[PDB]
Amino acid sequence: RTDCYGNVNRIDTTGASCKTAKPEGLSYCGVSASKKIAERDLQAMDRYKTIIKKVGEKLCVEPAVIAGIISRESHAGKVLKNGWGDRGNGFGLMQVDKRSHKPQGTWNGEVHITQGTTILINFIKTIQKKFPSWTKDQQLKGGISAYNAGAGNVRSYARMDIGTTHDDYANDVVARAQYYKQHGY
Ligand SMILES: CC(=O)N[C@@H]1[C@@H](O)[C@H](O[C@@H]2O[C@H](CO)[C@@H](O[C@@H]3O[C@H](CO)[C@@H](O)[C@H](O)[C@H]3NC(C)=O)[C@H](O)[C@H]2NC(C)=O)[C@@H](CO)O[C@H]1O
Repeated sequence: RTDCYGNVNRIDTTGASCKTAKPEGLSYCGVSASKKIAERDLQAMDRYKTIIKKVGEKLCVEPAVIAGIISRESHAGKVLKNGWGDRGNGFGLMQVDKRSHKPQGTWNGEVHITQGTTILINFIKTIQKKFPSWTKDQQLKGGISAYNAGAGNVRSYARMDIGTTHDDYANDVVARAQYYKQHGY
């Protein structure tokens, strides 16, 4: 149903780096920070809950992972202008990069969420093949990290996030996702 690629609750995470936390206005970093940020985005996220859940269910991926990606990428739309990110390259709640993929659908609809989730799954699969001695949950983590920096950037479990934005991509997303999971996603 939603567990084909792993369980976010089983992933170890160090959460948000200070590089992510601070700019968000917090004085502390880590797991708790990730969760506070996620909490600040819950109300806006809730506008898309049904759709997020629908896509998760359809593609067999945890909706909480989608929500965590959305929170990190666009704060659930809050920081977008007609769906575009600040540099004009990313489009939608999930910020599909126009330079690498032609964006499909409206910025906050099911088509877009599907496209973004598809890209994530493809990265999960790449990682599965690349590191077949890892546990599924570990592969999920790797996949999320690749979403940001590409699969080539994942060369190990321990340092996968070095090189992603703020050097904490997946660790942050996973922590955000753990919060969502607790809120019915
Ligand atoms: C400057 C900033 O950090 N910009 C970010 C974007 O890079 C990022 O989008 C993702 O970028 C990576 C690296 O371009 C894309 O990887 C490519 O993915 C395809 C498979 O989808 C693979 O064929 C390519 O070889 C691979 N390229 C490389 C260099 O490895 C990836 O597709 C992008 N993900 C999305 C969803 O478009 C966005 C999103 O996290 O964040 C910006 O910060």
